Amino acid sequence: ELRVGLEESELWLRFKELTNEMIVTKNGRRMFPVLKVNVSGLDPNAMYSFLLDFVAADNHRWKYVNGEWVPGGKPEPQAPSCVYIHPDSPNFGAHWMKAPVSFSKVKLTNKLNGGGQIMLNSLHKYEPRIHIVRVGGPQRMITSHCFPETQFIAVTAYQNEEITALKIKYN
Ligand SMILES: CC(C)N1CCN(C(=O)c2cccs2)CC1
Repeated sequence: ELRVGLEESELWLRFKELTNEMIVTKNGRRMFPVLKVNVSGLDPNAMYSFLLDFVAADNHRWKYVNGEWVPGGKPEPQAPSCVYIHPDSPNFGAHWMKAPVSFSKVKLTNKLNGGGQIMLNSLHKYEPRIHIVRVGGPQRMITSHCFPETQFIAVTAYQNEEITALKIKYN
């Protein structure tokens, strides 16, 4: 059985219990913490690409009001985010299972941009998601996994100083 697990969930849960925020810039900002995934149960000899996208967790705009995050009243449909290909893709099952798959080079932006960067809506809440795509073989297959622990609101600057402090303490 293909098992997908979150590396350093202890640290993510510190961020989650304060409401995590991720900076987005015109040029794109790398994530901290970085999404690292533990993968077992692949065919060491089969070929796979690892894909990362961000699901809008709800249809609302959020705002930091009197030291607390609160959803707007006026939901709108949120089109799904573009997908980021892990730069080691495509690769053998063995490659992916020998160490945590680290999405350290993904950059989050608020502007439609050349390429690489993933555009998110500022003040929307996001749930990171990966797709493991078996490629090259005859039988294409996809396995998807969500990481609730890694939820965040996309912000152009930190609102909760407790988050600012955690980001620095653990970088
Ligand atoms: C030209 C460049 C953008 N390539 C597109 C395909 N790609 C993959 O690893 C994928 C395979 C199956 C689904 S995605 C990365 C390399």
